[PDB]
Amino acid sequence: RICFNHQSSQPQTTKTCSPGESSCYHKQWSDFRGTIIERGCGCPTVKPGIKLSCCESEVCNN
Repeated sequence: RICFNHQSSQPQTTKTCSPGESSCYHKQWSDFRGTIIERGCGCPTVKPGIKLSCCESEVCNN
């Protein structure tokens, strides 16, 4: 699996996941600085206040 791993609207970058990892994620939240989007391999735990979206296809997390 290859997923996007760039933050917010920055130039696109990808990451090759570890073997057997089939998911990618897109996490979004707000802090005092602004709205942040983080992307990477896997499907992390749902945390309070954080918006998380997981998908299971190549570069699915734009």
